[PDB]
Amino acid sequence: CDAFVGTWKLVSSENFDDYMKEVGVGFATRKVAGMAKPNMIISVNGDVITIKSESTFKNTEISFILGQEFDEVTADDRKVKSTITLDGGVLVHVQKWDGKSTTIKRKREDDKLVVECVMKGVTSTRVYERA
Repeated sequence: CDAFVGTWKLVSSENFDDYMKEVGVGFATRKVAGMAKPNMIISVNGDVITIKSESTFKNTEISFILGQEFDEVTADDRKVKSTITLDGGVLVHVQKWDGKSTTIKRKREDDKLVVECVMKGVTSTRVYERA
């Protein structure tokens, strides 16, 4: 994951409120979470990948091994079971909770890190650049 490593800052978002609604995030959380302009900090140490999000809303940190399920408490306070794989150069993060599922894909595109969040038919695109 060398081309993902580093510190990234959110520079644009599209359809994130709609994604959050599809996920089931409530009003107040959507409004405060939607304002945030997080940094995402990605590091690797052996087989362990760490993705931290720092924002004025809700700091988060996950550490994981590719293909190995883990517990995650998301920023909106879902308790999910997550599995992250690297498929064709794209980090693919599946979250399962309450019989539901959402997939977050992270990919490098030019000098950007593009984050696509999909819940059913709804996609949000979040673009990060190096901090």
